[PDB]
Amino acid sequence: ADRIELRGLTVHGRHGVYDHERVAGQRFVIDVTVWIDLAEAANSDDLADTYDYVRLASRAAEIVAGPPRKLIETVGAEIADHVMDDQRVHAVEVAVHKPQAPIPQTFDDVAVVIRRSR
Amino acid sequence: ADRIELRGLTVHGRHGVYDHERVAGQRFVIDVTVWIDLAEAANSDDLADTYDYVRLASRAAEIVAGPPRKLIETVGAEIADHVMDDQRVHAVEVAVHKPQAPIPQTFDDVAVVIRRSR
Amino acid sequence: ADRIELRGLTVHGRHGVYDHERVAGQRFVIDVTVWIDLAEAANSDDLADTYDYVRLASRAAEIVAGPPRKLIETVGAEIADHVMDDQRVHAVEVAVHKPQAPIPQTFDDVAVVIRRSR
Amino acid sequence: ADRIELRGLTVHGRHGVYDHERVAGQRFVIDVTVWIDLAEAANSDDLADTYDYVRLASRAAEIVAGPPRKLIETVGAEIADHVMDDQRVHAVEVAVHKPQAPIPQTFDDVAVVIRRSR
Amino acid sequence: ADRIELRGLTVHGRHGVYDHERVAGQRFVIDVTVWIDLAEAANSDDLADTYDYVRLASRAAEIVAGPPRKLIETVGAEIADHVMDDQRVHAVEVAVHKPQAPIPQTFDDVAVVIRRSR
Amino acid sequence: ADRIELRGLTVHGRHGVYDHERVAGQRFVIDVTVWIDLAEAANSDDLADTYDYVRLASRAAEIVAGPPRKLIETVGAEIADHVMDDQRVHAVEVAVHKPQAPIPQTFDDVAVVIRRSR
Amino acid sequence: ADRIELRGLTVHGRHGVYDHERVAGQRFVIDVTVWIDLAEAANSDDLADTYDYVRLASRAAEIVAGPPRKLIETVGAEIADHVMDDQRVHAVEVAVHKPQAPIPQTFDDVAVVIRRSR
Amino acid sequence: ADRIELRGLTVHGRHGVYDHERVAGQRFVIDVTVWIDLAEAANSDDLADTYDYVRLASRAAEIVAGPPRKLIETVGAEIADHVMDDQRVHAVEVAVHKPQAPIPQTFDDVAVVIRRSR
Ligand SMILES: Nc1nc2[nH]c(S)nc2c(=O)[nH]1
Ligand SMILES: Nc1nc2[nH]c(S)nc2c(=O)[nH]1
Ligand SMILES: Nc1nc2[nH]c(S)nc2c(=O)[nH]1
Ligand SMILES: Nc1nc2[nH]c(S)nc2c(=O)[nH]1
Ligand SMILES: Nc1nc2[nH]c(S)nc2c(=O)[nH]1
Ligand SMILES: Nc1nc2[nH]c(S)nc2c(=O)[nH]1
Ligand SMILES: Nc1nc2[nH]c(S)nc2c(=O)[nH]1
Ligand SMILES: Nc1nc2[nH]c(S)nc2c(=O)[nH]1
Repeated sequence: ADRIELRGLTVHGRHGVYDHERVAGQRFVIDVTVWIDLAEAANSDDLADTYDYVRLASRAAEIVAGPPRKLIETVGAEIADHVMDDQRVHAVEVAVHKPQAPIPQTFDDVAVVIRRSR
Repeated sequence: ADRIELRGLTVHGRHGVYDHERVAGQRFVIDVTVWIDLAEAANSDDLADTYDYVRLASRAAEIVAGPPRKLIETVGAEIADHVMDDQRVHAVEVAVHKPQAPIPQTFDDVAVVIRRSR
Repeated sequence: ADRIELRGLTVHGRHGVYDHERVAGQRFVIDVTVWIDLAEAANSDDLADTYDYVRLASRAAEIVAGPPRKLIETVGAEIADHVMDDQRVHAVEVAVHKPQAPIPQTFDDVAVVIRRSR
Repeated sequence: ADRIELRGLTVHGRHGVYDHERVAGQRFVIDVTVWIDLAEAANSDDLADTYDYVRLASRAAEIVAGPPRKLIETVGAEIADHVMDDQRVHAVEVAVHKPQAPIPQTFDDVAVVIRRSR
Repeated sequence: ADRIELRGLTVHGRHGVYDHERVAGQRFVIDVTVWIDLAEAANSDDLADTYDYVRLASRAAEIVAGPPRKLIETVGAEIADHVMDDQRVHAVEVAVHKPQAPIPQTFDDVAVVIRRSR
Repeated sequence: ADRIELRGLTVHGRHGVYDHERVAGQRFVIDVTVWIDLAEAANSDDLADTYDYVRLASRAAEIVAGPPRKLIETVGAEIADHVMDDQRVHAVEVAVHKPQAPIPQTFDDVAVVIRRSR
Repeated sequence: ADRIELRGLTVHGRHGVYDHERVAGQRFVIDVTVWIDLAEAANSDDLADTYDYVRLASRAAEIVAGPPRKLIETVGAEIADHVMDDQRVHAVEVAVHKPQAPIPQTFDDVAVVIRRSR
Repeated sequence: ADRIELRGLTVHGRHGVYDHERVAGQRFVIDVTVWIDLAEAANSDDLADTYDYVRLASRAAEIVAGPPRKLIETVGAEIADHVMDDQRVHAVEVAVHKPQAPIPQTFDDVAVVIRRSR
């Protein structure tokens, strides 16, 4: 099927298991992939016939910026829940990246990806 | 099966739902992936036996540069339509990236991917 | 000489010459370089003896997100003028990047750099 | 299902078939992908209900830093073995990258990916 | 199953449909992905029990550097043919990238991927 | 001092010493740096008081896409000479990159930088 | 003049002004530039006649990983002071990057550069 | 002033202090910068009136791939010394990067820069 892909949505947040993570918070990066039939929207060229990526980005960002979760799993589940509330969506993958996570090791990124589908 | 992959085709355009997007326009980036049997072309080493990526790039670019669509969904559908008119193609994915989209949030990219297959 | 370097401060703003740019705004990316003697701060290990990079980032961001200017020159000069209130500062160089500027050509970046010094 | 993705874990090691590789060693880069149901952890927001990426990174790094293997296949199998010892994990992919491998040719990366599943 | 991934193998060549491409030639970039069971090699830690990526890189590079093909399809088929001559290999994908291809448009990369499997 | 920095202007052209380079042409990448007093423009916020970066990009691109030169030195000098018609300009530095230049060695970039000043 | 350039030395540390930063620490990235006459070393091809970049990296890393400082200025000055014990060194410039610094704004990097010279 | 800039010339070599480095060798990356008056070449558009960047790349590569030196200082000085045979050259700066150098710390790059001038 077709898909809408949002990549690199960068939002300051305070999610974290440990107290020290919630004093000042850190950078979070969100990807969203939405599986949805896009044929109708190419016929109508009407935004109402697709899933608006402007609303998706603002909603995703507000969740990330909101009151902190312990787990990024829970942040990703809240974003995925939002996407599936649109009955046209077949499936969604939400990647919550925590690239500044406190890990004593040298690494590029750590993330969870929450998948949902009908 | 085999595939031809065009990546990062960068073309100025004016697509957009909102009037202000069509005054000066913005950068669009296209990826095309074509699924097609390539064994015959390796036997003949004859360009006529494969899907010419030179024609693909020019056709994709002309569509993107053409009169604006409201939706990038519609741009991607027009490119995908072109590819499937070649009876040898099994499937195609066209990614239309709108990395400068007007979104109040900080993000790397937003795109739609239009998939077609036999 | 000693310097403090802030790179890639990313802030949504509405600066621009043309009406179409004030509707939704666009991404701005700020670099600041501050020339300042840092020996005292290294001797004391006291934040008071250096220029706090948090103050540097937060104030520059407030300017960028604030009242729209027509020119990025004007934004850079405001940031630079405020930095030189700190009498310990020898010179400052503010780069205001407008990577999304509406230009019909394909390019990576456009920016102005404002310098001020004692 | 859901997944946890660790990327770019960078650890000095001495793995290698050839003696000269084990005198000083070289840079290794590890990716780990873990397939696991994350719904319960979003309900509880309890780290105990997910696979802790802090422990994963330290365990992966200790293996890579440990006494050398001849093959990076064997390093990847040891990491994958560790992940599957958690009964909640459905599958895992461990990529062991050896980007400095002694190869007379110019190349970006060489890696093995060890996959396991129930 | 498991896989060996070679990425970014960079080799000067002269492949091309058009005469002017074969006077001086251009940069080619090869990726190879090999699907093969790696469990035995982790048990033995014996290079003889896996597919040696040193030989793969040299063989791939020699093909690319060899007498020119008209099509990169044909270069990729020759590399893939080589890999499948090892009876242990389940499948292979060879990506031949021609990032400097003569295309009047602005683009990041163009490539063909030749897939083979048992 | 104050400057305007255009980076990565990307334009197809046919410059080159050898016949084979004039058949299809290749990618050129232009940087321009203009040294100019920007205080007045920041005071007035009037585009007329600075060097318009649109004029900078469009004119440089027209030169690059125009009559082929044998040397990139000649292209850079043309761009630089035209920029110094603006008497407010202290100096200009034009880098003409030829990233795709036919060289048998593997390299990232080759470029010439032309400077002019009062 | 002649110089030795170490870039991107990556070391976990616990420097920072705030208590929350000393709990788990964060990534620090060091650059060192050493101005030194290298003609003798090129004449002799003797490591003793130059500044050994292994000594440069290992000692800088030991400082970064060592007792936590409040300011990165203090870290940079320690590295620089120790480098100038070598009387052959004309000048040294140490950049201490704190890419993960807790700042509420979105930014790429923050760093201080300490310079010392005869 | 005017200059010619070659960046990222990539050549396998066997330079190094330690025996283990001469067995298989490693990647070296060369930059050359040549300060030279380019007005005449832009006037004539004659390759003879400038420094040919093909000669620059091919000769530097031959040195890098040639007899192994213990120090990268020695390699850089050889490249620089040969460049200054051209009496039109004001100065040259050769950077020899050893990105794969055996250092136990994690780092991006290590290099020496050799300068020569009239
Ligand atoms: N999978 C997972 N592991 C974690 N460890 C810590 S601390 N925080 C987390 C987290 O948010 N998710
Ligand atoms: N999916 C989608 N959403 C949009 N929102 C706006 S504005 N424009 C678009 C668009 O072109 N596609
Ligand atoms: N130097 C300069 N030129 C411009 N052209 C436009 S439009 N906007 C600008 C600008 O903000 N600065
Ligand atoms: N597949 C594979 N091939 C190799 N060649 C050498 S040397 N070392 C290796 C290795 O660790 N894995
Ligand atoms: N698919 C494909 N199309 C091409 N066009 C030209 S020219 N050369 C090629 C080629 O090698 N492969
Ligand atoms: N400096 C310089 N050298 C060249 N060699 C060739 S071919 N073309 C050029 C060129 O355009 N400039
Ligand atoms: N210049 C400077 N400013 C800072 N602000 C904080 S918090 N930490 C620092 C620091 O380490 N250096
Ligand atoms: N300056 C410098 N230091 C080194 N240490 C080793 S080992 N090799 C080198 C070298 O080639 N140059």
